[PDB]
Amino acid sequence: QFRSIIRIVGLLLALFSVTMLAPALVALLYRDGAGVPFVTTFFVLLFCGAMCWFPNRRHKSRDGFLIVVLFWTVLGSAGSLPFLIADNPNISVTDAFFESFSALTTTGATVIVGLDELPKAILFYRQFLQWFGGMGIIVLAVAILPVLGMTPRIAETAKALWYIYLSLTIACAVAFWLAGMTPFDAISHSFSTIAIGGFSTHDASMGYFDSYAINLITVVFLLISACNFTLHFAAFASGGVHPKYYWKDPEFRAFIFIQVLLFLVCFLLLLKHHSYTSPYDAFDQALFQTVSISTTAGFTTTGFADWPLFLPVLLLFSSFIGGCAGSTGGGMKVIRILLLTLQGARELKRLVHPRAVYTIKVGGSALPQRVVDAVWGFFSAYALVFVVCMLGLIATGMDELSAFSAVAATLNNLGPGLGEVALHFGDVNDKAKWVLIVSMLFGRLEIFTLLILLTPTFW
Amino acid sequence: KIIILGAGQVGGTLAENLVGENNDITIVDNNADRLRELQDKYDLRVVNGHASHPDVLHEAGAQDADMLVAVTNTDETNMAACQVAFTLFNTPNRVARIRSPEYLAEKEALFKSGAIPVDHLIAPEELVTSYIERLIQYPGALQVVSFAEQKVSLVAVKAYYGGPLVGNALSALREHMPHIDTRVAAIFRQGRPIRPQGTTIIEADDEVFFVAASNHIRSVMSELQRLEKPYRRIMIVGGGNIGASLAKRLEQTYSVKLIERDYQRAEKLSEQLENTIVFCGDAADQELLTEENIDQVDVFIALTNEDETNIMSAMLAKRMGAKKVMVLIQRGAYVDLVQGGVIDVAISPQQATISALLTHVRRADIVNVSSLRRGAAEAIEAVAHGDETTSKVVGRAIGDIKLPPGTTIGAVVRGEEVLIAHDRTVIEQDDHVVMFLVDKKYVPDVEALFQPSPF
Amino acid sequence: KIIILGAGQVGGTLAENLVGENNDITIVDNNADRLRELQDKYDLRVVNGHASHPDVLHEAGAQDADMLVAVTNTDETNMAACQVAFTLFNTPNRVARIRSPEYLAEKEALFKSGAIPVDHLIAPEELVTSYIERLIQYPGALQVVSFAEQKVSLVAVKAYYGGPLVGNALSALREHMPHIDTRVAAIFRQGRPIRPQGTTIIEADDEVFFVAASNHIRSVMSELQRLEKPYRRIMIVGGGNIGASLAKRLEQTYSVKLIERDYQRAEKLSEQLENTIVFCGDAADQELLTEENIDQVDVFIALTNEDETNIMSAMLAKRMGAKKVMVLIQRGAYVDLVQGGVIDVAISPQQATISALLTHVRRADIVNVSSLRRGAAEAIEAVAHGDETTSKVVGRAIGDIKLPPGTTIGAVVRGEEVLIAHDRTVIEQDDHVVMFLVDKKYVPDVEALFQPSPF
Amino acid sequence: KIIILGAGQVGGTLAENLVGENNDITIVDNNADRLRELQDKYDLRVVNGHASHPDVLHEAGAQDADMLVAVTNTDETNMAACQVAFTLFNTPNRVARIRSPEYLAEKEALFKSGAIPVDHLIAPEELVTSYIERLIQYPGALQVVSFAEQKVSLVAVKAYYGGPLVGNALSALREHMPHIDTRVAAIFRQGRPIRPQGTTIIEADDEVFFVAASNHIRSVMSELQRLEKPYRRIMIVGGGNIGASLAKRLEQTYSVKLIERDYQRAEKLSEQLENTIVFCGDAADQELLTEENIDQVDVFIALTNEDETNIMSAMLAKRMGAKKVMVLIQRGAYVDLVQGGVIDVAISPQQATISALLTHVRRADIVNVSSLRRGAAEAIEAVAHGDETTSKVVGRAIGDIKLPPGTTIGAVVRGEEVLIAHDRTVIEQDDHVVMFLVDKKYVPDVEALFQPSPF
Ligand SMILES: Nc1ncnc2c1ncn2[C@@H]1O[C@H](COP(=O)(O)OP(=O)(O)O)[C@@H](O)[C@H]1O
Ligand SMILES: Nc1ncnc2c1ncn2[C@@H]1O[C@H](COP(=O)(O)OP(=O)(O)O)[C@@H](O)[C@H]1O
Ligand SMILES: Nc1ncnc2c1ncn2[C@@H]1O[C@H](COP(=O)(O)OP(=O)(O)O)[C@@H](O)[C@H]1O
Repeated sequence: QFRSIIRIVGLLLALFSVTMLAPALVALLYRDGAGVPFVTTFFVLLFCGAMCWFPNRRHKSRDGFLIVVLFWTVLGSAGSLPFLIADNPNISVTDAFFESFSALTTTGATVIVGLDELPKAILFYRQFLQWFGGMGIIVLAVAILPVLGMTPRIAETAKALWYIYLSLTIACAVAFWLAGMTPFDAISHSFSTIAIGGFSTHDASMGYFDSYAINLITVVFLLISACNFTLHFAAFASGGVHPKYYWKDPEFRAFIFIQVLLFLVCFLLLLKHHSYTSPYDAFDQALFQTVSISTTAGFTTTGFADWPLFLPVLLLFSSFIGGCAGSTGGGMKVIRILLLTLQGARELKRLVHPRAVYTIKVGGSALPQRVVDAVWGFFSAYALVFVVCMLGLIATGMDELSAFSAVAATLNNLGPGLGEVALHFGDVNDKAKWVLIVSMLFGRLEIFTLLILLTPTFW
Repeated sequence: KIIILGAGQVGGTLAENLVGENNDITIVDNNADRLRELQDKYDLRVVNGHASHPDVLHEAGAQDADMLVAVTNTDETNMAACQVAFTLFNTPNRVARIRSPEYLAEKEALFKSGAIPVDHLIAPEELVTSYIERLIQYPGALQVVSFAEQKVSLVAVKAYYGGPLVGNALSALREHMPHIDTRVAAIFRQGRPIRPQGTTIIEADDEVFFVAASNHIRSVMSELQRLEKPYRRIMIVGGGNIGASLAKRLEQTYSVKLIERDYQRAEKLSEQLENTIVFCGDAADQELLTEENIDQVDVFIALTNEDETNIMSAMLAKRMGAKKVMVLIQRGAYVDLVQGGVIDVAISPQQATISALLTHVRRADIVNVSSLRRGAAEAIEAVAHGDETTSKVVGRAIGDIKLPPGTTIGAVVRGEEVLIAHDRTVIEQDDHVVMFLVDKKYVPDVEALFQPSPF
Repeated sequence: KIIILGAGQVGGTLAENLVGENNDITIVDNNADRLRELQDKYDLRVVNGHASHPDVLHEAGAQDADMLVAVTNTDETNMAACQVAFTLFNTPNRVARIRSPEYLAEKEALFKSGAIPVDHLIAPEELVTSYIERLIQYPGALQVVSFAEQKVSLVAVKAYYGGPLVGNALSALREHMPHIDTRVAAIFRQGRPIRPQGTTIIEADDEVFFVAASNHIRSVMSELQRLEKPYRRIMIVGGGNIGASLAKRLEQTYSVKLIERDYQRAEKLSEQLENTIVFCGDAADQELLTEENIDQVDVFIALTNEDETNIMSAMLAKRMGAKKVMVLIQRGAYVDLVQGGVIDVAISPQQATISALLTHVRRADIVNVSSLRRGAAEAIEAVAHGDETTSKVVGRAIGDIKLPPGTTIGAVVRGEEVLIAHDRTVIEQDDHVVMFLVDKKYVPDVEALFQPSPF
Repeated sequence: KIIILGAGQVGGTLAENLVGENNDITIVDNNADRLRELQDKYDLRVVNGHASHPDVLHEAGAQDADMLVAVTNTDETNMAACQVAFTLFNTPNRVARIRSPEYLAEKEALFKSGAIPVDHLIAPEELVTSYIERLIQYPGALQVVSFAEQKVSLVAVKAYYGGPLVGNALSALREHMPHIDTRVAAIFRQGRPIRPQGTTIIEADDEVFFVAASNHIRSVMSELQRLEKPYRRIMIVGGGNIGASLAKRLEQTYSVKLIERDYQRAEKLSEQLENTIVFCGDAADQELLTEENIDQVDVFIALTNEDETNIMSAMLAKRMGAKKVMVLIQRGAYVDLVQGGVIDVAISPQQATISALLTHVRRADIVNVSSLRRGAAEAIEAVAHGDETTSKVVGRAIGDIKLPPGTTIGAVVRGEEVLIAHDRTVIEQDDHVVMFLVDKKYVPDVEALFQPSPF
């Protein structure tokens, strides 16, 4: 049903033009600069939305894929205008599309250096893009269940999620400012610590202030934000119904198991090498770096200077097993890994007792073979996209090991990959920068929503 | 806030109608296939549980949630559910669906207020049977739909060769009852529609659609009942509870021959049914119908389990000489397709219950709310919302509205008074307009016409 | 006045033991099964028509008519069934069956309030399982029945190799509890009975019959529970509503392997049943049983629909190495025939309730009142009627009575006290004497022995 | 290189006894279940395909198949397949299975002369199964098995109360035919074995096993036929394709009462069957058997589809008074367990065909080869391989062999002569020894006795 979509695309980037005012208001609040680009982009986008809101009075499965693909592509290209117009960070069109997509696609990747000495309006709009894509991620993931992903109301949960998503970012900006954080930096870092983005207004994501409390609070609200928000709904609906409503969800149990194991192995390894002089410091930095990278957030508190290269490599692989399915996160949500383990156990039991009926039981209920087949179709598509992205970056002359790290960082919706891409995506080849944008789009779209568009059988 | 028990097949359609302003619906279906289908309807919340168990009931019960509509396939379970509900949680608006019917005989004894069963209103599937009887009572009554809480009623009648409609110009029909204010919506002839005004009603099965207040409709249909020669012989082809109960209710006034495919069912019927010649054969074979005076039967009613068997047997009995043909269609895709000309009327039992229960609904009150029909035509009941100029249609005159093609305004219900649409009339705020489309793909265009400038 | 209702899986059997009251008995089943079967195998009354329409119920009378039995497969119908009777017909003593069991879960707070409709008295057919659980405990406890209002209890125990009974002479069993006054009735060995005083119990599947006061039985069975190592492996071959709920009740304490032939049912079980390994195959093929450690299973329970499949599969699991074998027999002719030695215990859902209820039922005092078991054996509770000399047996001593062959008197109940009837049998007896036959075809002669000279 | 083409039930058993000994095996799975079990075993080559599309045949046999075995459920397809084998990819020693009676009766002579090349054997699974009639013909013929190539035959007879064998000492039976050289292998009494020499056979019904040359067996069985009073009345509880044709074959000489559960089948039988009173009821209910003189019937034949129904009905007719009881067991696991004690003879039609074909055509030479039978006993036909001292058993005397417990040597076949085994006899290399085990779990040890010193 082609040509009935432009109406929504126009109304959507009109909403995004309206979203442009809040950072513009912050620009007029204190005039660091960049006020003109914001207003210019607002008008250009509302005008484009009206041009695309002319085919009206037209409304009638294959369309929804092209809806969400444009909800990320169109909105990223719309968000790529403020960087294009402004003067203080004068960056190429490619770096602008990159920064806009990564801000919106929740991948913490950045291509602008000198964030500290930058107009407070722009580096606010960056965190606001992360917060926006946080809502987009949460709303889309829980409000569209055709691919991957008692039944309550549609809209009442569409607003209960927004209520959790705001009662969290408020309490987190509050705890940050209570820990000695600029209220500006507190809002800008709650926009990005709940959306699991990985962005900061400083070149050192979480090294600008080394307060222990800031690290522990970021860890806490990362664990809170990686958990299935449908499960927080159980803590929201009719108040605090249980404090162990969480522990029933075996996805939560596997998530805490993974986080604790990866933590204590990173801590023991960080002590075998005496990488930090004080174990009270090694504990902090280990827990924070595991919770940051395992949760595909992208925050960094250290430069890996004394760290043995194994620990950053382990964190990159840990990024593969990201957040839970019902929350912001990277690819291969902890539930697909719990399913993989459970199926290995099932196949083991089908060898001792062959003529027995075993079914993949998650939290007491059995799973239809369509879902369990989809989880492994997803593993296959993920792998066969990873390899193509890596070979694409390598083809453009990018460093190979660095290519594999940049791919595993972007397809995982993890902003920083170790290697040549340790703290900036600046000197990356330009074609590799476009292929990287494609990779982050893949990682957000769960490798299926976008690949289908490429398939000939679709068209 | 409404709770229903969509254990029965019908419930889903009722759920579709109810959704709207200040309405919250909960489905307590026994199993999830029907659930997946029903879930697609927008703005719904479903819980999976047995109908009558207190766990689901407590969710309903703890907050009274206004009306509880207990519609279930099994009657004893529906009654037990409605009672466990009330005497656990009061739920004073409770309703029940019993296809008992024997219980319907003693409904004044067990059900009355203060008793343990605690049933307030009973909705049965018997109405389709009564509706079919009404269809057989009026010789040319192809269809009736009701708008604005039964204030205005649209009727679709058929002109049979030798009837009183045949050969008479529409102006003579208008002059035969000078005290009746009716408005002919459209006239379908040989499948194609026609603009009707002062025109001779061609005998080839012209279908005429009246739109008027229910008092006038009840008068013109009774007059057509008096004029048209009543049907004498009637034939039915299914053995079910509907075929049986319809033969029972009709046999006293007409000569009924019933057909059955299950020999044991035929044997069990012939005992129960007196004055009804009960046969044993497929509704398909001509060798039985011709052998049974198919050329002389007046109305051929098909109440088989299978819809396609109804359609085909009745399409064969229409060719062989039946005057009026009726079927029982359980698939809306079929009823929108076959009810045209070759099959005089298809009776969806879901819409058969809904029309009766929905008529009581205080108001549909949606920018466009349609009543599903034979096809490919539609009759909707638009509501005029908006200020004098913020809406396309409020404050202006009927002759000045740019209605979609084939769209004909039939009547306007203002408050509690009904006036039939002359081109002079002007539409006001919150006025119900009863309309008639000839091509239903223009339903959205009418909504856009009635949708004001968005706030 | 007694009524029961149709159709009744068990109810028919509830209609044979309960007819012993002098007052009028009536049984009305559902339709032909109740009438035809009912008339042919039954004695004084009945009835017809589907349930639960009120028209069939008034035949019960309900003018201070004392007994109402609502035997029903489905609960939701049963509650309404009993209610229509009370409201329309007002029957005073009401009883009900609920297998909901969520209602069975909440009925102790709901039904013990008086608000509930009409069925305070309850009877569940699915609480026979608890008896299977008792059988799984108290290892080697084949059966127990109670006479004289549960005053005296006969018990049939099995001696397993490695148990505490092997090798020990009956005198050592008598000395192990010098405070228990029990009476060894008979000992069946390889099917043939044996004189038991002072003999060494042969380990291979000896069946020993105790008769003692309920306190003594409750103490010796707990002592045997303490000595014998409890069961740890249980295998079930039925997916039925009984098998499932038994697996639920057992899975937490034992390791359960369950078998089903219908794949979809097996899948539904593996979803519902946690900690229970649920299989998909015939209970007949050895290629699955041997492959699944049939030689190591402790208790093999057969709960299939068909009795012959239970009997054959369980005789095969008995041959292969199962220690205790249990089956579900729906035909008393089978339980009287196959179940000795090869099949340790069959759970007749009819006799499982009947044995307890008849004992609790008044008065059960006739010249002969028979509680029947498996085999040619018999356990009777004869009543000595007549004056000091008008009866063959009153006032005289058991050693002087010409009792039939193999017949052994176990205990004598007067009032509230029980005597073991050792030697001379000093007695008061107007009063109730508990006996034990080895061949039950001598039941009438004992009636003749206790029947006084007819006037 | 032998090819077997069977989707039928019997072929699987034909895949173990006759193939795998010094020859290559190929089977046709026909896209069925049986192919999976043999493939799991892994000593087999199989091709899946329709019988007989040339594509399957060409791989199966391409003018090099040698022996052909066509086993099919349906006759017309089996015939077309057997001829397709000849004309295309011509094969030799082809065989067909025609279960249809009409073709079998009119086989002469165009079908084998003939355009359809159904060369040589035409094995019908029915006429060989009507050997059940011969079991009624020879009263007290619980079983007969054939060793070597129909040279020495073991027979299991039963001594009935009132028969001619009761009370007579085994030495008198041995002296009653001084010209018959037979050897009683073992004697089962009340389930326990006994050493048989000069011991009076107890009336309670013993099972005596003869082992002798076929001439002696044919003479002693005819003499026992003369002595035992023939069975006048026969009863059958299966309305199947076997039961019908058995009633036809028996009705002329005996009074046959047949039972069926499907009314329409019973009616079709009562039409087809003359002189045979055909009933309509379950083989389980006593109210029909007692009503039909079950206490006076001689032979109770159970030919139901279900094995467990046969077993249970026949255990009930045995309890009620039937002299000889026979069942139709389609599950090898059941027949061993049930055949011993309360079912006089169980006739698995698979072993019924196998025994005839295997004993006739195939000379079993697989070290110790065995015949499946009744009870825990086994009867094997070991082959003595090795020189005077490399083997444990060649060259030595029977009295000096350390045979497993219960193992009794019955006869020794030397080439073309048969010897009744004595402890003083000498064993020669490559001589067939016909044996008899009482407990078959010692079958493997006998293999160790006959296995020569490994090279
Ligand atoms: N080809 C046929 N011709 C006539 N009657 C038919 C034919 N096929 C089915 N029927 C009737 O339809 C009945 C099934 O109707 P159904 O709607 O299932 O019954 P119910 O009224 O209980 O819902 C069958 O019992 C049979 O009598
Ligand atoms: N060997 C077997 N033969 C037949 N049925 C079996 C066997 N093993 C298990 N079953 C199962 O027994 C179950 C019957 O349980 P039950 O609840 O009595 O049936 P129903 O619900 O019809 O009463 C069915 O699942 C049946 O498949
Ligand atoms: N309980 C029973 N009592 C008597 N006959 C039975 C019983 N159950 C099944 N039968 C009979 O079993 C027979 C089926 O065998 P048949 O049709 O010859 O081939 P198949 O064994 O393949 O069905 C039928 O005659 C059926 O009536």
